[PDB]
Amino acid sequence: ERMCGRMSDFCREHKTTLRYIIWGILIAGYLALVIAACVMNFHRALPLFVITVVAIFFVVWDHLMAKYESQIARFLSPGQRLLDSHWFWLKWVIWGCLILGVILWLVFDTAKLGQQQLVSFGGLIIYTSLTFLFSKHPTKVYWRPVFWGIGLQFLLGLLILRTEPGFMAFDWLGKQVQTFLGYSDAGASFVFGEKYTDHFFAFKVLPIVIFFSTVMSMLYYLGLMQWIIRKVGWVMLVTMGTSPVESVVASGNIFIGQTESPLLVRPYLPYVTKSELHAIMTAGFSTIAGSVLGAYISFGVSSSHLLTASVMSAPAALAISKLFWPETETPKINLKNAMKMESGDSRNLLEAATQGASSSISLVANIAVNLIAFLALLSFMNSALSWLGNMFDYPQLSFEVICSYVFMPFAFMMGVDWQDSFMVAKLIGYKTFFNEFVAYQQLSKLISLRQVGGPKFVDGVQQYMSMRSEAISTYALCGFANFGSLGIVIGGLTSMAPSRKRDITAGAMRALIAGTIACFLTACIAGMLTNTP
Amino acid sequence: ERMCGRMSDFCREHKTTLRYIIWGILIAGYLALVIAACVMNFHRALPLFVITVVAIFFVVWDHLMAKYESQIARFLSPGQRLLDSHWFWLKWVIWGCLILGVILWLVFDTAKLGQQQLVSFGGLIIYTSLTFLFSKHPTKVYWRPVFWGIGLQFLLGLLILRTEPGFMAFDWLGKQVQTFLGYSDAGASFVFGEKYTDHFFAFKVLPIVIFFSTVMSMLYYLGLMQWIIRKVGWVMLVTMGTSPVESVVASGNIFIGQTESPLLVRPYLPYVTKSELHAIMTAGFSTIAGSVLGAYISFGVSSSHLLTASVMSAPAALAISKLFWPETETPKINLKNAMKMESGDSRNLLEAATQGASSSISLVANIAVNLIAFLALLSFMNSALSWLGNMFDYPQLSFEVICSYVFMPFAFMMGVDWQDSFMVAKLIGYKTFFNEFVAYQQLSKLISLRQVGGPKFVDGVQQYMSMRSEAISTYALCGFANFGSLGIVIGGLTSMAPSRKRDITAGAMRALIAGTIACFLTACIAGMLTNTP
Amino acid sequence: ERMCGRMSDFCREHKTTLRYIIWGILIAGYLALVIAACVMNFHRALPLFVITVVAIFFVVWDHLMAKYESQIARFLSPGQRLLDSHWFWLKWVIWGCLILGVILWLVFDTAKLGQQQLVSFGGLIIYTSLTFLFSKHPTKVYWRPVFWGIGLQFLLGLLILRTEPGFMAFDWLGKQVQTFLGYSDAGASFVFGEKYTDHFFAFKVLPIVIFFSTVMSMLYYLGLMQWIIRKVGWVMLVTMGTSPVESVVASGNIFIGQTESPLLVRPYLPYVTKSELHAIMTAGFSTIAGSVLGAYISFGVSSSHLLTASVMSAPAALAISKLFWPETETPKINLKNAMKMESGDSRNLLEAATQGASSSISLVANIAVNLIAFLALLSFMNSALSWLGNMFDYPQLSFEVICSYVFMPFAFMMGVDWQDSFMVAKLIGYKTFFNEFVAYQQLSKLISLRQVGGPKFVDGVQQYMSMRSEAISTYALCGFANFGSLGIVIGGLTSMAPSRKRDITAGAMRALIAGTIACFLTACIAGMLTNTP
Ligand SMILES: N#C[C@@]1(c2ccc3c(N)ncnn23)O[C@H](CO)[C@@H](O)[C@H]1O
Repeated sequence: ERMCGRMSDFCREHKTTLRYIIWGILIAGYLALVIAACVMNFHRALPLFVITVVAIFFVVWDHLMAKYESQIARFLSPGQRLLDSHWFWLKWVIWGCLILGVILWLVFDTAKLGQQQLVSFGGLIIYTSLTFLFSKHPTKVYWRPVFWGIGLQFLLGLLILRTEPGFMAFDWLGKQVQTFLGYSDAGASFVFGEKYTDHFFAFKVLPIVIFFSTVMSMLYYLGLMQWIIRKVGWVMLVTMGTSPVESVVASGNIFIGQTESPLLVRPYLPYVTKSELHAIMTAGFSTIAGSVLGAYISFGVSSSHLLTASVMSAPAALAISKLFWPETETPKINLKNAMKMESGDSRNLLEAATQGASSSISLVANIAVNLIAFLALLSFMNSALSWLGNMFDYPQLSFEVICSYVFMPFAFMMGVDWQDSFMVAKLIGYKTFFNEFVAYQQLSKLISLRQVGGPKFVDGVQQYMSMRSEAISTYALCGFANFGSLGIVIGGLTSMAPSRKRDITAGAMRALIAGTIACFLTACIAGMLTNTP
Repeated sequence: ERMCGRMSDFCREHKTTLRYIIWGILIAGYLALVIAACVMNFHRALPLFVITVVAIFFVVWDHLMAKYESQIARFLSPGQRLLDSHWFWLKWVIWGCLILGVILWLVFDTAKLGQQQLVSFGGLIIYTSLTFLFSKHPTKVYWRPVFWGIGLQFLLGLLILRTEPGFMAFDWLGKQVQTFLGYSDAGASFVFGEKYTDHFFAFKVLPIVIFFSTVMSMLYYLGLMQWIIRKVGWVMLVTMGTSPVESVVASGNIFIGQTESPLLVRPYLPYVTKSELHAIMTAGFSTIAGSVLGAYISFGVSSSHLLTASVMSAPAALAISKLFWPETETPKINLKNAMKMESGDSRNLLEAATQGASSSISLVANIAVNLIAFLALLSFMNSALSWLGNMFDYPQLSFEVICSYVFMPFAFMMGVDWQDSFMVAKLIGYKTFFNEFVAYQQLSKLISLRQVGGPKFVDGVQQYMSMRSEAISTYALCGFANFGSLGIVIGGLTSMAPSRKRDITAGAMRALIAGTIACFLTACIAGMLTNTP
Repeated sequence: ERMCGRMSDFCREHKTTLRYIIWGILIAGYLALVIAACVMNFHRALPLFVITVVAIFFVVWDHLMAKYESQIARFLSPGQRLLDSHWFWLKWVIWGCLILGVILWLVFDTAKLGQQQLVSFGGLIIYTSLTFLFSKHPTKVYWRPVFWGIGLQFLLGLLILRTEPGFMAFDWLGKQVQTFLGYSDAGASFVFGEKYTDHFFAFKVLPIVIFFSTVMSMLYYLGLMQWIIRKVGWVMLVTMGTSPVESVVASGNIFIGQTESPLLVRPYLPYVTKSELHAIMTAGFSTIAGSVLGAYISFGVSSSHLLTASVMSAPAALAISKLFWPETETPKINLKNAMKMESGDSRNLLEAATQGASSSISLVANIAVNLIAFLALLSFMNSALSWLGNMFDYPQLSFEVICSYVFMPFAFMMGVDWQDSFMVAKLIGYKTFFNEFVAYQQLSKLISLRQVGGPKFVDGVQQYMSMRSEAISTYALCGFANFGSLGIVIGGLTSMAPSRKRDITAGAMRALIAGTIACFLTACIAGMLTNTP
């Protein structure tokens, strides 16, 4: 086998150049395809050219930052020194300018829009005051992260809701997801036949969850998700000054679920402080996964609003966590350790797809079993309350009626008008007690009722609410927080970090309340930026 | 934060009085609601008043027993001493009176009712004799528990089947469960659509199991189930003189499945004796779980009879366990240890509901798969026996035909008339060989056929049986005793108590036979108390 | 209890004779039934008589071989010595005779049949040459197993495809399975109602898998499967000279899935060599399981061809494993250790049935979820490729179009004609990239399209292929070899043998390629033996 030996020696001698040449040939072929498509027709091939240009730009940027980090840091250093030297007097000027800008924006936009947006701003202030008053360590509050998170939320709201470029970009991004969720019909029709639409939810919606889980697993294998998570987490860390671990987990929670987000920093969980653990739990409670976004879109909820709320939740979660439970210890983990995210054990893309598919079985089973149990309990409770109510000549007593009054003040502070606050209170109660699926189902019912165009009041009962109220409800309901998800979170986090069982249990309720408050703050900003039609 | 410190000091100083005052205010509000409902209309608010009165009575009784236990015991002591002093001669008088009462009841009721009830009594005697003859230690039999269990069964049968108060109470209780099982339709319609009735069993019956599991978990969290179990177990322990652990497990098995009832005494399992272990297994085999009651009621089986058999099974299970495998060791566990039941790790009611919901997944999956496999095996066996039978010009040979003859003597001793004994034998075989679900499905088929009113014989084949025979079959079929559950029972019990693997395996078959015999004894009593229409 | 003591003493004294007498009485009863059936009518009772005769013959044969092994070996020894003495010169005569026979068969059959069978033979030669060239140790090849496996495949093909007895036997065997898979409808109708056919795959096909899993578990409990596996494994071991462990695992893989076949030799896995491990993995990848045979038959794939491919795969798998990764170590395990197969922990037949039923839950769930995910990914990829293709005025670009050209050379070497090679390439790609379920679904689509009789070309697109091409595709697609199962295979094998994790990972890809090559070799033989209609 002399030929085999010679071939092996050749491969060993120049292994690096051979694979590099192969990759270069593949890249050249792709570029040739792109240029040929552009030559044949440019308007038709524009999106491919844009994607290629942005990919090349990001690759070059990443390479340059990796290679010239020290030089750039040294070049930036003198400016930082001068700014530190002049900061003692420049801070007052900067703060005064920011306050003046806030006042001018309020006076010239919010007052023009109407009273409800001013009420939204007041509700944001009140939620922040309430969070501060019931803080774990009111005297140890570091105010930089809170104001920076609120400012980042406000900037995102202005960019996405008050500008044509951002509005078009997010409308397009939402429209793409609707196209993407339709592909699961191919599998659903085969597995469940052409009559799979006879049982809409079980045989059409859950397959969307399965497909999205599979796609998320494939993306995680490809490493794009860690790239985006690192970008957003670095932005938050440099702006808000938060710890690398909590910043990374908050950025990840935008896409990944509550129970699978901490796995990004699993090795370092035992050494985190109490504040970081509370922030991790708050971020988990304040966002929704990407697996269960197609399910919400299928009901009829706006995709653009869901994406915007998911993006805005992370800074809100971090700010509310820092205000509610400020840091009183020294963080141990560093940026390099936090940013490295151990990828899963998948040998190839198809194995990653199969692993993502397999994991969805438990998720889709629980999603249906919990819904069955909660809807049965709701029907039983409504019947029991009607039975009790009839003894006072009030057989209309129900869970919805009680929620309409208990949670109305929370909806009013978010900027919902008086009439629609009682309807939003019912959704708030549904989310708080059972889960977000039950609340989004009712929200989709109301959206469809409005879109039909029928009478708004029948026998004195309001049938649907305004579109701004619907948007505010969508922002408020975008989370994983409910009184029934505390046990699974505690169990999973203890399983990842058994030594920290005592600490995990202590802050879980505060993290859940912080998540709800962060969702309400995002809803407050959305309400204060939207206009009354 | 001086105000925060002062508030914390105030809370710490008088924590006990603050929560007590809050609870008192809640109780006062509830009482105000009840009295207002009664004032506005009394006949309409009667059940609420009754529930409040019984709850207050039980709370006061429990408090008094807890506080004045020593005083009551001391007050009772002299009477016990006098009774012990005179017992050597009073025992013959008491036993003679009981025997005379039994004879008088037989002569003046059973003979009047007909021959079949005398046959039921003879079958009860024969089953007890057979249990004694094949006993593990025939010379070590303690006869108090056997006679006390039989007497308690007879008293329960007289109270429930032969008196208007008990009959009305149990009919009402059964009717309430039928209303309760309808609530799962709310979840079933949403998850599976409005066409969920196109697949009746999978999309309507199993959700009832899920909802019942959720409700049972919520009740166990609330602690009412332990209260009722403790009451019934104390009654049995004081009457039959059984060990606290076995009494508690028998009482619990009325509501809880065989595989979860032992969890009530999990810490003390390693120290139980062989007789207690056999009694635990017999009780598990002799009763059903509350989660599957809804499916049986949905098939069409009488709810009142199911509840009565479930209640009567526990004393029968304990008596048959004690007779078949009497105690030859010294029990180690005491009443206080047996009665304390470590509750689950649920932080709030909604978490308990979600945990109950999640557990039901495997239950329903196993039920569906087992039914599919058993029905396919039944069809294959029937086809194979028809193929074999045709070689003797008897192509009618089938599993049902063989069962009609093999198990007919067991049905006849239970008091079923000659014609219907062969039909009950088929149900007995179905239960013995596959499970109680198929036997109850066939029983529901027969009940529906009778209720239609069609011809009783078509081409010489009997289509349905009498209602007394149906009741006797319902009593006989109430149990999880089948050859296929021996493996799972042994696995679960060994998992709870690994050290006792050798002992668990030894008595499992005897416990299964004891459970079947206990079910047959309950059927015998039901038959001897029912009348021929 | 003197009577009980005497009975126990009697039972202990003559335990062996009592059970032997009972078994003899049962056997006498069975023989009486058989003889009576034969007397009443012989033609009607013929199959029962045949089954009884074959069972008696096999029992007597097994007893004689067990009892007289040493005597038979000694009697055979002198002939072996003479053959060894004369082998140095007789080997050339034997090899020349075999080569002449091969040449004569080629010239007088293959040339007559047509060019395509000669191309199949050339493809077999090319596949063997390619396997040799890329071998792990090309200089350590032991050529006995390769030639013996190829000869055994050729003999099986001649017996089953070129003789009336074998053809009738295998057609009958396939027809029996079609009858057997119909029994699951009894359970499916009850669990899913009479409308279970509204969702054909989920509510009719998976229950077949459940029933087949249950039947396989019952057979494994009964010990017939080990009997057959031992017979086939001894045949392969004596002919090919393979190690006992690899022979036993290859024989078992004919009926058992890749993930459960190694459990037959679980205790001895840690001491196997690298070559044996590679052979185990190749055998697992080169065959299908009996649980999924029913689904494939339900789709419309020929049952006889599936059975023949499953039988032929084992020698092909072993030969390709030995050629690709030859043995360079000393095997430690012996025949006696390999042949003993520790049975499962099932106390009775019904418990075995329930355990087989329970295991099927994850199998069917994973099948359904993987199918949904793969079909959704296929639809998304087809849409993306159409979007990319339209930029070159070729919107017809698709995954199928690319596969039709990428894998066409593999199909052509198997003997498929030029036109149908492109269609077989699509099925090859489907199997390689997602699984064998989708490829078989497409094959059933094509088979139905051919069986309808419509036009073969519509607008220049071929609709269906010849029946010989369908048979070759059926042979080629019989295997669990796909990129997505590498992870689960490695995980399961490491779980069984944690110490061998490093060795398991190294050879998994080579074992998958060897399995694919073995499937292609079986397809090559099937093509070279079939005729063009
Ligand atoms: N279980 C679950 C959940 C869910 C949805 C999506 C996920 C996910 N990606 N990872 C873990 N959980 N998860 O369903 C409820 C309603 O949507 C929620 O409260 C979650 O508890």
